Amino acid sequence: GHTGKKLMAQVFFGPTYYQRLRHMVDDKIHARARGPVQVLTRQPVEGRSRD
Amino acid sequence: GLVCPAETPEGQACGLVKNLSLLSGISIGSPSEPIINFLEEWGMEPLEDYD
Amino acid sequence: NEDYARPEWMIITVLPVPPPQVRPSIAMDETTQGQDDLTHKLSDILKANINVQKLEM
RNA sequence: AUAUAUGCAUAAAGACCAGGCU
Repeated sequence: GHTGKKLMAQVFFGPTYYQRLRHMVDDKIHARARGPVQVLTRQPVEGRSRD
Repeated sequence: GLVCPAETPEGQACGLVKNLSLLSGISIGSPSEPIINFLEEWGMEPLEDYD
Repeated sequence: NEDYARPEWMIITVLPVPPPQVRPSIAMDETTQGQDDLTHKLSDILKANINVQKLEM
């Protein structure tokens, strides 16, 4: 695609069934600098949603 | 032919969780009195007179 | 050890009571505040002790 | 001598159970 030149090796090419899984990067990215802490141990809480 | 040889979970449930085959079925239960009556009519001898 | 670990101290005659930091107050639903397992156990122990005293007298 | 108070602009549920993810 970049230069328009022929590829030296031929490519296997055809339709194939693919399915989308319920594992999305935007639902798994997590970061924390400072937030809520546990009442007992005063340590950061557990859970991406709970920061 | 009774459970799927390929489908099974991974981890602590590997091999302990099975899936029924497409043609598989489960027995419901039938009375045994007609069976005993047929056997007795067809010459079955009881255990009382067993020599 | 004479100074640190005396054998008769192995038998309990007085019970320490930890501060509420060890057993933080819990709230089952909003305004109502529950108690931890340690709080209930200490309450039961104190109830048993006062029962012992009141039945001994 | 003052004058009533008639007021409140953030608190952090945690422990268990089940099902999945690599």
